[PDB]
Amino acid sequence: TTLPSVLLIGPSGAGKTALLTLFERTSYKVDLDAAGATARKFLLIDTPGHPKLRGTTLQHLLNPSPSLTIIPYKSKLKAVIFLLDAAALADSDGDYLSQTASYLYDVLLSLQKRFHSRKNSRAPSSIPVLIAANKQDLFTAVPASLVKSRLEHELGRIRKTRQKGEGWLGAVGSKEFKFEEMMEFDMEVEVMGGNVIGDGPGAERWWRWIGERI
Ligand SMILES: Nc1nc2c(ncn2[C@@H]2O[C@H](COP(=O)(O)OP(=O)(O)O)[C@@H](O)[C@H]2O)c(=O)[nH]1
Repeated sequence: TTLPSVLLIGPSGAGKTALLTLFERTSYKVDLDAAGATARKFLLIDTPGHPKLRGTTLQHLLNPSPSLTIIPYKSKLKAVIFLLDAAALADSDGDYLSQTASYLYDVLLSLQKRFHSRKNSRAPSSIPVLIAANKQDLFTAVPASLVKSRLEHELGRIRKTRQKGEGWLGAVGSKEFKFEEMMEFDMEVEVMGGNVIGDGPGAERWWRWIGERI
Protein backbone atom coordinates (compact mmCIF):
# COMPACT_ATOMS: atom_id res chain seq x y z
CA THR A 1 0.00 0.00 0.00
CA THR A 2 1.17 3.51 -0.89
CA LEU A 3 0.17 7.11 -0.13
CA PRO A 4 -3.56 7.88 -0.31
CA SER A 5 -5.13 8.95 -3.64
CA VAL A 6 -6.99 11.99 -4.94
CA LEU A 7 -8.92 11.47 -8.19
CA LEU A 8 -8.57 14.32 -10.64
CA ILE A 9 -11.79 14.34 -12.71
CA GLY A 10 -13.22 16.72 -15.33
CA PRO A 11 -14.04 17.34 -18.98
CA SER A 12 -11.25 17.47 -21.55
CA GLY A 13 -9.49 20.86 -21.78
CA ALA A 14 -10.08 21.62 -18.11
CA GLY A 15 -6.34 21.58 -17.43
CA LYS A 16 -5.94 18.15 -15.81
CA THR A 17 -2.64 17.32 -17.56
CA ALA A 18 -1.31 20.79 -16.76
CA LEU A 19 -2.35 20.51 -13.10
CA LEU A 20 -0.69 17.10 -12.73
CA THR A 21 2.48 18.57 -14.26
CA LEU A 22 2.43 21.42 -11.75
CA PHE A 23 1.72 19.01 -8.89
CA GLU A 24 4.66 16.81 -9.81
CA ARG A 25 7.14 19.65 -10.47
CA THR A 26 -8.46 -0.73 -13.83
CA SER A 27 -4.97 0.58 -13.04
CA TYR A 28 -3.12 3.90 -13.08
CA LYS A 29 0.44 4.73 -14.10
CA VAL A 30 1.76 7.05 -11.40
CA ASP A 31 5.20 8.45 -10.63
CA LEU A 32 5.58 7.80 -6.90
CA ASP A 33 9.08 9.24 -7.08
CA ALA A 34 7.62 12.66 -7.94
CA ALA A 35 8.58 15.40 -5.47
CA GLY A 36 5.04 16.77 -5.45
CA ALA A 37 3.63 13.47 -4.23
CA THR A 38 6.23 13.04 -1.48
CA ALA A 39 5.97 16.58 -0.11
CA ARG A 40 2.16 16.72 -0.09
CA LYS A 41 1.68 13.11 1.07
CA PHE A 42 -0.93 12.20 -1.54
CA LEU A 43 -1.06 10.94 -5.10
CA LEU A 44 -2.89 12.94 -7.74
CA ILE A 45 -4.61 10.54 -10.16
CA ASP A 46 -5.40 11.94 -13.61
CA THR A 47 -8.46 10.40 -15.34
CA PRO A 48 -9.66 10.74 -18.93
CA GLY A 49 -12.17 13.45 -19.75
CA HIS A 50 -13.70 11.87 -22.85
CA PRO A 51 -17.42 11.06 -22.32
CA LYS A 52 -16.91 7.42 -23.43
CA LEU A 53 -14.28 6.91 -20.73
CA ARG A 54 -16.03 8.44 -17.71
CA GLY A 55 -17.80 5.23 -16.66
CA THR A 56 -14.56 3.76 -15.33
CA THR A 57 -13.99 6.71 -13.02
CA LEU A 58 -17.57 6.71 -11.75
CA GLN A 59 -17.21 3.03 -10.76
CA HIS A 60 -14.57 3.96 -8.18
CA LEU A 61 -17.01 6.44 -6.63
CA LEU A 62 -19.75 3.83 -6.13
CA ASN A 63 -17.56 1.55 -4.02
CA PRO A 64 -18.05 1.61 -0.20
CA SER A 65 -14.25 1.42 0.22
CA PRO A 66 -12.45 2.31 -3.01
CA SER A 67 -8.79 1.51 -3.54
CA LEU A 68 -6.94 2.40 -6.71
CA THR A 69 -4.49 0.06 -8.42
CA ILE A 70 -1.30 2.04 -9.01
CA ILE A 71 1.54 1.14 -11.38
CA PRO A 72 4.75 2.99 -10.35
CA TYR A 73 0.37 -0.94 -5.25
CA LYS A 74 -3.00 -0.24 -3.64
CA SER A 75 -3.91 3.32 -2.66
CA LYS A 76 -6.86 4.51 -0.56
CA LEU A 77 -9.11 7.05 -2.30
CA LYS A 78 -9.62 10.00 0.07
CA ALA A 79 -10.75 12.92 -2.10
CA VAL A 80 -11.85 14.12 -5.52
CA ILE A 81 -10.87 17.24 -7.39
CA PHE A 82 -13.38 18.08 -10.13
CA LEU A 83 -11.60 20.50 -12.49
CA LEU A 84 -13.41 22.74 -14.98
CA ASP A 85 -12.52 25.61 -17.32
CA ALA A 86 -14.03 28.70 -15.67
CA ALA A 87 -13.54 30.68 -18.88
CA ALA A 88 -15.36 28.18 -21.10
CA LEU A 89 -18.17 28.29 -18.56
CA ALA A 90 -18.74 31.89 -19.63
CA ASP A 91 -19.89 30.88 -23.14
CA SER A 92 -23.24 32.27 -24.25
CA ASP A 93 -24.62 29.05 -25.76
CA GLY A 94 -24.51 27.40 -22.32
CA ASP A 95 -23.15 24.19 -23.86
CA TYR A 96 -20.10 23.88 -21.60
CA LEU A 97 -22.12 24.61 -18.46
CA SER A 98 -24.65 21.90 -19.38
CA GLN A 99 -22.15 19.20 -20.34
CA THR A 100 -19.85 19.91 -17.41
CA ALA A 101 -22.72 19.94 -14.90
CA SER A 102 -23.97 16.64 -16.31
CA TYR A 103 -20.60 15.04 -15.47
CA LEU A 104 -20.53 16.67 -12.04
CA TYR A 105 -24.09 15.44 -11.44
CA ASP A 106 -22.97 11.83 -12.04
CA VAL A 107 -19.89 12.25 -9.84
CA LEU A 108 -21.87 13.56 -6.86
CA LEU A 109 -24.78 11.11 -7.39
CA SER A 110 -22.28 8.24 -7.41
CA LEU A 111 -20.83 9.35 -4.06
CA GLN A 112 -24.37 9.80 -2.76
CA LYS A 113 -25.29 6.22 -3.73
CA ARG A 114 -22.09 5.06 -2.06
CA PHE A 115 -23.16 6.74 1.21
CA HIS A 116 -26.51 5.00 0.96
CA SER A 117 -25.15 1.51 0.32
CA ARG A 118 -25.32 -0.34 3.65
CA LYS A 119 -24.54 -4.03 3.27
CA ASN A 120 -23.52 -3.44 6.84
CA SER A 121 -24.93 -0.53 8.85
CA ARG A 122 -21.64 1.41 9.01
CA ALA A 123 -21.14 4.62 7.03
CA PRO A 124 -18.30 4.61 4.49
CA SER A 125 -15.24 6.82 4.89
CA SER A 126 -15.70 10.40 3.70
CA ILE A 127 -14.59 11.49 0.25
CA PRO A 128 -14.77 15.30 0.00
CA VAL A 129 -15.04 16.98 -3.41
CA LEU A 130 -13.20 20.14 -4.41
CA ILE A 131 -14.72 21.82 -7.43
CA ALA A 132 -11.66 23.56 -8.83
CA ALA A 133 -12.66 26.47 -11.05
CA ASN A 134 -9.50 26.68 -13.18
CA LYS A 135 -8.07 29.36 -15.55
CA GLN A 136 -8.80 32.34 -13.27
CA ASP A 137 -5.86 34.08 -14.99
CA LEU A 138 -8.17 34.64 -17.98
CA PHE A 139 -10.14 37.89 -18.01
CA THR A 140 -13.27 36.01 -19.12
CA ALA A 141 -13.11 33.49 -16.27
CA VAL A 142 -16.28 33.18 -14.20
CA PRO A 143 -15.40 33.89 -10.52
CA ALA A 144 -15.80 30.97 -8.09
CA SER A 145 -18.92 32.34 -6.35
CA LEU A 146 -20.68 32.61 -9.73
CA VAL A 147 -19.38 29.18 -10.79
CA LYS A 148 -20.99 27.88 -7.59
CA SER A 149 -24.43 29.43 -8.21
CA ARG A 150 -24.50 28.57 -11.94
CA LEU A 151 -23.59 24.94 -11.23
CA GLU A 152 -26.15 24.73 -8.41
CA HIS A 153 -28.90 25.99 -10.65
CA GLU A 154 -27.94 23.58 -13.42
CA LEU A 155 -27.76 20.56 -11.06
CA GLY A 156 -31.15 21.64 -9.74
CA ARG A 157 -32.54 21.85 -13.28
CA ILE A 158 -31.24 18.35 -14.05
CA ARG A 159 -32.72 16.67 -10.98
CA LYS A 160 -36.07 18.42 -11.56
CA THR A 161 -36.25 17.43 -15.22
CA ARG A 162 -35.27 13.86 -14.41
CA GLN A 163 -37.83 13.54 -11.65
CA LYS A 164 -40.55 15.00 -13.87
CA GLY A 165 -39.77 12.46 -16.58
CA GLU A 166 -31.93 6.71 -6.92
CA GLY A 167 -31.75 9.34 -9.66
CA TRP A 168 -32.35 12.43 -7.50
CA LEU A 169 -29.18 14.26 -6.43
CA GLY A 170 -29.36 15.85 -2.97
CA ALA A 171 -31.84 15.84 -0.10
CA VAL A 172 -35.33 14.45 -0.71
CA GLY A 173 -37.12 17.55 0.57
CA SER A 174 -34.76 20.13 -0.95
CA LYS A 175 -36.54 22.83 -2.98
CA GLU A 176 -33.42 24.57 -4.30
CA PHE A 177 -30.16 22.70 -4.79
CA LYS A 178 -27.14 23.89 -2.80
CA PHE A 179 -23.79 22.10 -2.50
CA GLU A 180 -24.13 22.45 1.26
CA GLU A 181 -27.13 20.14 1.23
CA MET A 182 -24.77 17.25 0.39
CA MET A 183 -23.59 17.30 4.00
CA GLU A 184 -26.74 15.29 4.71
CA PHE A 185 -24.65 12.46 3.22
CA ASP A 186 -21.46 13.63 4.95
CA MET A 187 -20.23 14.88 1.57
CA GLU A 188 -18.28 18.13 1.81
CA VAL A 189 -18.41 19.92 -1.56
CA GLU A 190 -16.67 23.28 -2.08
CA VAL A 191 -16.07 25.50 -5.12
CA MET A 192 -12.68 27.25 -5.23
CA GLY A 193 -11.03 29.36 -7.92
CA GLY A 194 -7.47 28.97 -9.10
CA ASN A 195 -5.12 28.73 -12.07
CA VAL A 196 -2.27 26.50 -13.24
CA ILE A 197 -0.57 29.05 -15.51
CA GLY A 198 -0.64 32.84 -15.86
CA ASP A 199 -1.07 35.56 -13.22
CA GLY A 200 -3.66 34.81 -10.54
CA PRO A 201 -4.48 33.04 -7.23
CA GLY A 202 -2.51 29.98 -8.36
CA ALA A 203 -3.01 26.42 -7.19
CA GLU A 204 -1.80 26.45 -3.56
CA ARG A 205 -5.24 27.00 -2.01
CA TRP A 206 -6.44 23.86 -3.81
CA TRP A 207 -3.53 21.84 -2.39
CA ARG A 208 -4.19 23.20 1.11
CA TRP A 209 -7.89 22.29 1.04
CA ILE A 210 -7.13 18.69 0.04
CA GLY A 211 -4.18 18.40 2.42
CA GLU A 212 -6.36 19.35 5.39
CA ARG A 213 -8.87 16.61 4.56
CA ILE A 214 -7.00 13.37 3.86
N1 LIG B 1 -5.08 30.23 -19.37
C1 LIG B 1 -4.95 29.04 -18.73
N2 LIG B 1 -4.81 27.93 -19.49
C2 LIG B 1 -4.67 26.72 -18.89
C3 LIG B 1 -4.70 26.61 -17.43
N3 LIG B 1 -4.55 25.32 -17.13
C4 LIG B 1 -4.45 24.63 -18.30
N4 LIG B 1 -4.51 25.49 -19.35
C5 LIG B 1 -4.46 25.17 -20.79
O1 LIG B 1 -5.68 24.51 -21.17
C6 LIG B 1 -5.39 23.55 -22.20
C7 LIG B 1 -5.88 22.18 -21.76
O2 LIG B 1 -5.04 21.74 -20.71
P1 LIG B 1 -4.76 20.18 -20.52
O3 LIG B 1 -3.84 19.95 -19.36
O4 LIG B 1 -4.29 19.51 -21.78
O5 LIG B 1 -6.27 19.78 -20.13
P2 LIG B 1 -6.88 18.31 -19.94
O6 LIG B 1 -7.58 17.92 -21.22
O7 LIG B 1 -7.95 18.43 -18.86
O8 LIG B 1 -5.84 17.32 -19.51
C8 LIG B 1 -3.88 23.58 -22.40
O9 LIG B 1 -3.63 24.47 -23.49
C9 LIG B 1 -3.34 24.21 -21.13
O10 LIG B 1 -2.13 24.93 -21.34
C10 LIG B 1 -4.85 27.87 -16.68
O11 LIG B 1 -4.88 27.84 -15.43
N5 LIG B 1 -4.98 29.01 -17.38
